[PDB]
Amino acid sequence: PLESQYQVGPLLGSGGFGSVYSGIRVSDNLPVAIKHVEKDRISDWGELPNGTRVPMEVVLLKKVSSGFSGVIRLLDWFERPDSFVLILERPEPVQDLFDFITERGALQEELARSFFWQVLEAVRHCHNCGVLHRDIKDENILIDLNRGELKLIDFGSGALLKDTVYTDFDGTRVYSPPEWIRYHRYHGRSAAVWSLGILLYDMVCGDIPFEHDEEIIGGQVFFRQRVSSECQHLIRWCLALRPSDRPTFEEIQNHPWMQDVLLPQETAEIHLH
Ligand SMILES: CN(C)CCCn1cc(C2=C(c3c[nH]c4ccccc34)C(=O)NC2=O)c2ccccc21
Ligand SMILES: [Cl-]
Ligand SMILES: [Cl-]
Repeated sequence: PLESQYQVGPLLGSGGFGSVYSGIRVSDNLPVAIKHVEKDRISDWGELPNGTRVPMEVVLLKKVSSGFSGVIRLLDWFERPDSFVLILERPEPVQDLFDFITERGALQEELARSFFWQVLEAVRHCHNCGVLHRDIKDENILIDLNRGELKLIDFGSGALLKDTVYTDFDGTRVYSPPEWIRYHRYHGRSAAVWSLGILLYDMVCGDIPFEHDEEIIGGQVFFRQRVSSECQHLIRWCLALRPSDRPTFEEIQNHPWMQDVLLPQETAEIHLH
C-alpha cells in the first residue's frame, strides 16, 4: 500500500504537473517527492511493456530511471480510482535553478559551465533511453546543493524520441524554437539544442534572451551582461534560426567554452558551500 510505505509531509508545490508533497520512505528514511495527478487532468497517455494504461510521464520516467544519472528517478507509482501517484527522488538540501539564478543573479562562467555540462549529460542520457524531455528550462532543473549535482525534473511534456517531425508542443513557449513559432513543426534533437541555448543564455545573463514571438523568430541575440566571446559563440550557435545550423550534442561538448569543466563536488565546494 501507498500510505503504509511513505510518510507524507507538507506540500512542496502544485501546478500543471499536479500536486507534489514532501515525503520520506518509511523503510530507510529516504527523502522522496510524492506527486499526485487526477486522471481527468492527464492529456498524454501511454502503455507499459506489460500493457498497463498509464500517464506518458510514467512511461518516460521508467525509461530514464535505470542506473544512476542526472535525472530525478521514479522509485514507484500507484494507481488510485481517480488519480495516479508517483514516488520520485528528492535531493536535500535542494534549490531549483530558477530560484538559484533569481537569488544570485547571472552565474560566473565557471559555474555556468559546470551546470550546463551536467544538463548536457542528463539530456544525452534521456535521448539514449529514447526519451525527449521537451521542457528543458531553469525551473525544471534541481540543484543538490551539497553534492553540486543537477537533476532534471518534470517529464509531463515529454515524448518518445523519434526522427520524424513533431507537430504538438505543450512545453514552455519562450524556450520553444522559431520553427515551432512559425510552422508548428520541429524535430526533437534540434529543438532540444535551441532550449539549451536559451538555458545557457539564462545562466550567464540572469534572464532569458527573448520575450515575444518576433524576437524568437528574429533570433537576434543581444547580451545584457559581460559574456566571454567563446560563450557568446556557443549560445549563438545553439540559437541558430535554421535547425540544421545548430550544433549536435557532440559539437556542444567539444566547443572551446566547454573545456576544463569542474566536477560536481568541486563545483559545490567553490560555488555552493
Ligand atoms: C516551478 N516548480 C517548482 C516546478 C517543479 C516541477 N517538479 C519538481 C518535482 C520534484 C521535486 C521538487 C523539489 N522541490 C519542489 C517544489 C515544488 C514541487 C516539486 C518539487 C523533487 O524533489 N523531486 C521531483 O521530481 C517534480 C516532480 C514531478 C513533476 C514536476 C516536478
Ligand atoms: Cl492534478
Ligand atoms: Cl562525455
